[PDB]
Amino acid sequence: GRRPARCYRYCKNKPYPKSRFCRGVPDAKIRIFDLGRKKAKVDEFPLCGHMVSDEYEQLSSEALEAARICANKYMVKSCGKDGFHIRVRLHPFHVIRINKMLTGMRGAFGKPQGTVARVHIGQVIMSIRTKLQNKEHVVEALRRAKFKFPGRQKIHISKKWGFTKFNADEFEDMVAEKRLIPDGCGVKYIPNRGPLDKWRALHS
Amino acid sequence: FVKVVKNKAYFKRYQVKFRRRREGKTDYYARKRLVIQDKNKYNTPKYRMIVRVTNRDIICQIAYARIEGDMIVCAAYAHELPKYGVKVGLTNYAAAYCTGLLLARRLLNRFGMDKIYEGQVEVTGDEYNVESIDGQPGAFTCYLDAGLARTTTGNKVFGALKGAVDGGLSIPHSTKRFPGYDSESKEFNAEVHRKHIMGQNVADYMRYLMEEDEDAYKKQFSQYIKNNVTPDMMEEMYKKAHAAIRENPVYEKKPKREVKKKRWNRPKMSLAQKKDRVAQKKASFLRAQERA
Amino acid sequence: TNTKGKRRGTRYMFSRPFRKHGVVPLATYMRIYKKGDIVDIKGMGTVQKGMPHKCYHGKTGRVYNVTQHAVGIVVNKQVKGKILAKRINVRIEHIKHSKSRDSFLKRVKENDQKKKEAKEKGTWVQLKRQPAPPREAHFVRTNGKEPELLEPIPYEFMA
Amino acid sequence: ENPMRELRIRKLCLNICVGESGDRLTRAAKVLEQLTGQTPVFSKARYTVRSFGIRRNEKIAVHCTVRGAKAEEILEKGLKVREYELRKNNFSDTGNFGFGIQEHIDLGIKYDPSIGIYGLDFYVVLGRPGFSIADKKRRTGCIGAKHRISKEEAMRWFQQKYDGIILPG
RNA sequence: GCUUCCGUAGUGCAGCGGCUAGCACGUUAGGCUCAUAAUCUAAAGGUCCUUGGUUCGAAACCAUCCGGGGGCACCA
RNA sequence: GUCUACGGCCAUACCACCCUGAACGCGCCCGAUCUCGUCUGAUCUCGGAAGCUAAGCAGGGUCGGGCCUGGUUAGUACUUGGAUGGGAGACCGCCUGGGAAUACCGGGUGCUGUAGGCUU
RNA sequence: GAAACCUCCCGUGGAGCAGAAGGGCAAAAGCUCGCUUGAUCUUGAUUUUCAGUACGAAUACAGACCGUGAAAGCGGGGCCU
RNA sequence: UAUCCGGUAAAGCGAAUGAUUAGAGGUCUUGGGGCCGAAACGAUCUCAACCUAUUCUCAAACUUUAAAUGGGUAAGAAGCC
Ligand SMILES: [Mg+2]
Ligand SMILES: [Mg+2]
Ligand SMILES: [Mg+2]
Ligand SMILES: [Mg+2]
Ligand SMILES: [Mg+2]
Ligand SMILES: [Mg+2]
Ligand SMILES: [Mg+2]
Ligand SMILES: [Mg+2]
Ligand SMILES: [Mg+2]
Ligand SMILES: [Mg+2]
Ligand SMILES: [Mg+2]
Repeated sequence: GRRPARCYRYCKNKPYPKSRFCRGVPDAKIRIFDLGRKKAKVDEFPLCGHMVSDEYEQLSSEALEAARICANKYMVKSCGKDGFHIRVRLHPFHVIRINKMLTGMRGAFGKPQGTVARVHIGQVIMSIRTKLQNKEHVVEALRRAKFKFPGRQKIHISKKWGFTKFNADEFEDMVAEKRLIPDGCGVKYIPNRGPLDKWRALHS
Repeated sequence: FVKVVKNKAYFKRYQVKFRRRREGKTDYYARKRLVIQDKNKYNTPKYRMIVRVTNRDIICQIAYARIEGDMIVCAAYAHELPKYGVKVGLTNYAAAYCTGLLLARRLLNRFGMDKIYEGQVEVTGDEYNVESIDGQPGAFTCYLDAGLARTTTGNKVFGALKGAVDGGLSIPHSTKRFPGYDSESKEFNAEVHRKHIMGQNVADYMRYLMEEDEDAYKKQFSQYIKNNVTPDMMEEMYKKAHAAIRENPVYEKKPKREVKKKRWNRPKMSLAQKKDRVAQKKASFLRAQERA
Repeated sequence: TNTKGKRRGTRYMFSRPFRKHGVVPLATYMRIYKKGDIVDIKGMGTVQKGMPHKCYHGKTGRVYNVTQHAVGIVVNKQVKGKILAKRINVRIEHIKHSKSRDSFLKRVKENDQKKKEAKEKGTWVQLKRQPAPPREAHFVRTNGKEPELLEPIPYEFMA
Repeated sequence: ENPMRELRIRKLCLNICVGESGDRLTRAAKVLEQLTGQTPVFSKARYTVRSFGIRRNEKIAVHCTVRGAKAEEILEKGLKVREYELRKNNFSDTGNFGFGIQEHIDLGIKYDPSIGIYGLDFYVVLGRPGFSIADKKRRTGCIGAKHRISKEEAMRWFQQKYDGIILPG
């Protein structure tokens, strides 16, 4: 169908997204980026298992779709249909080009072929939040999802609380001090800079 | 509800205008063409003659711009006229003429040009321009500043302009926007202008209300019945006022002394006071909610 | 090849900075300029007549001609093999004063004052500049306590 | 005990939108001239709409803004037609109201077989002593925050002045 | 490969952004005739290929994908 | 201390709401005969003074938004020059010098010139 | 009625400036009015591609004659490329 | 040593322009498949376009910021008084 990912692996050109100038881009293979029991609160899924890349490369949207399907299938077979939440934190925007022959190189600029995602060294690819009794299944799901990407990846159970930017040892302390409000998939931080009517609407 | 236009992004992208623009006082597009001097002059003042009409005052100043802000070189206010004879009627066309005349004569005897360039002593009403006299110090030139007032035919800014011209300031102007100008035949009658300068427009309406009804006359001209101002006294009163301005236009200040130096303004609240206020409000809210 | 336009690639050069659009302030109009003043050039996007070329943006020359509402200036342009003292007519708003001469003039005034001083006294005072010297060896004291032992931190993976 | 916060009718805006052009437009102009005593001003279009039969800059409507006691008397005629009654939704958030009638002959205008049938539309703009700052020349400014006319104040002013029988809904 | 054309009842199709998707060949009445052939008109007739987007509103306008089909590809 | 007229720098000045204004002011305000222009003295212009701080305006306040200036982020990202350094590459590490920007957390919320008043 | 016309409020420009794009602009450089022909004549100097040669375009000026405005000033073509 | 120029790397989009993920709270406001109802903004949610604070990923022809390396100037007698 399309040219193999050996040729579209490395960050060779400038980031070339779809815009007013680049039109006629074929739509990406990955459509849904997060699933599981995504209609859930932060108080019940404190796992935060991440796939972190170790190479500065490009990952294709079809590989993202295949790894999403593999992780979804293993997590459904392991913990249940609604006992996890998987995000793919790489939205592909780099439009890759194709130069197909029947001239040759005479006036050789590429037509848009597909989408691909620039991935840095140390950037999170996929993230799974679930309970604390689910660590080995999350590690094995991310291990099965590493096999759909080129390069080298790592699996890290982070110190954060689910999909929040706050550390898990101090998360419950901040919730008990009501500096954090559980708000859907994420958390809401309360600084000491708002008006006093917000403080009076809280704490009562 | 509405889609809130004034968001945090709106205040971050929002650029304020100038301070006098936000107050609504300075036309910077007009002043950029008024006040700047050509660069081949290199140091000279460009004198402007600012006329500002107030509801109870007329301010006529002469200034020149500097980089630290402009400096007033001469000033004249319409409330200096009770020192000269005009007790009442401080904001009309004749008061603008007297304010401009006093501004011109004050600038002339503060520069030393009292005797040379006498101006138009006998008021006629025609066109008048101050011509430079050879062998003498030259005539003062300055350019009019009306500001944010719509300059139509018959403005008190132009009355003060005519007063400065009759005082002897070499200002370039025209008789197109003096009162008495005919709009459909385009000539200058130069007698209606004399009537407006001497104040016959007010006195004829005083006579009109006096023959119409006493109550509306008193309501319109309450301080003209006060101080015994009759319509037949008006022209001779402005003649004596012009003579007083021509004989003594110098200004004297007052010895500002014996001030108790108290503070009518409220002082600014400090950081510890604001922190203690919000701490006391938090503690009072907690004490109020620990009741039921 | 590219194009040979006068404002080719002046999207950020001949533009106004952030939240500084609008009316040009009037002291900028009423700076004064004499012959021989050291003057730097910064283009302004609002005023468009009398605008210098983009190869003079940031260059500094001396004033040779002062017209009514513009200033002629002798700038230095390196045309590939030689520096040419060439004369350009730039309007006032694209022009500031260069303060590279002001510190020199204050140093000349200070040297003239310190030369008139101590001339009848007989003492010789160094008037030249001098670069950063060695740091004039001293004692580093401590009030009984020891220096804090630094430790290389153990590695832990952030992401 | 407020000395000069007395709410007054600042103006009354009349319009007739005949829709197309020409003879109906000048006939409604004659209707407004016989109603007021002053020559009204026509209003052209903003852009061409094919479904409404209008083109760009084509004169569509006619309007007239009346100040003072004549506006008071014309609004007395209008409430004399409309039975002193209004609704909750007829009042705006800034304290100005309006209503439209379908026959101009209810205002005391005699019928004419030539000068035909025209409905018209009133809009009362209420004011205070001190709203000249928002439209004067030099020192413009927003007229306070507690100085603006509210919907509650418009309701109680209408019920105090014209004996309002305002019905909800 | 490149320039394209069309995806609309079982079928050939049509459709000026605002219609009840005209209508014909089939299937099923029914009127008429002495009964039949043609009819002059009705009913149960639509995965507008699919997805996404602007507009108040989409078959009609734009972008990708999916099926049937036309033409160009020269010298050693 | 404070105001008016003209300002320089052009948010430390703006925006939302609340409170306070003695005096001089500044305006709100009363009318359309004259000058003037409008569908309408609403705007502009003119002639005034019965009321007024209601509004503008001035000052203060908001665990205010914004803005200005610092710490954290962080010697982090990046980057001049160097190596017969690593690695299949991608990239990474070191020597040598410089060195940010978010989020996060503190302080502040206009100075000043000219001329003339008021608190005699 | 979602779009016809009238009014109030918010409205840093998110519209418009003939076109392609960029920059610029809020009592304008936009819209509507009133008057006009600086889109006139004549010497030089300078910038832009540049060899520092042209042409085209532009920049301040100089001498006249003018237009506009109450004047400051602005204008010797198009808001600049 | 002082004095200006940038808009590149980086970073940001809880800041503008363009793309783009998912929850939470609000009849802004209608409409379609819908369920209880002849209907109802009467209870349940849905998406197209709505709002409010959040959250994920970006931009050679985006940017509030913003380096390192650079580019001009002055370091005197051709200057001061
Ligand atoms: Mg390449
Ligand atoms: Mg003006
Ligand atoms: Mg009035
Ligand atoms: Mg007030
Ligand atoms: Mg008050
Ligand atoms: Mg704040
Ligand atoms: Mg103008
Ligand atoms: Mg000339
Ligand atoms: Mg033009
Ligand atoms: Mg660039
Ligand atoms: Mg980058």
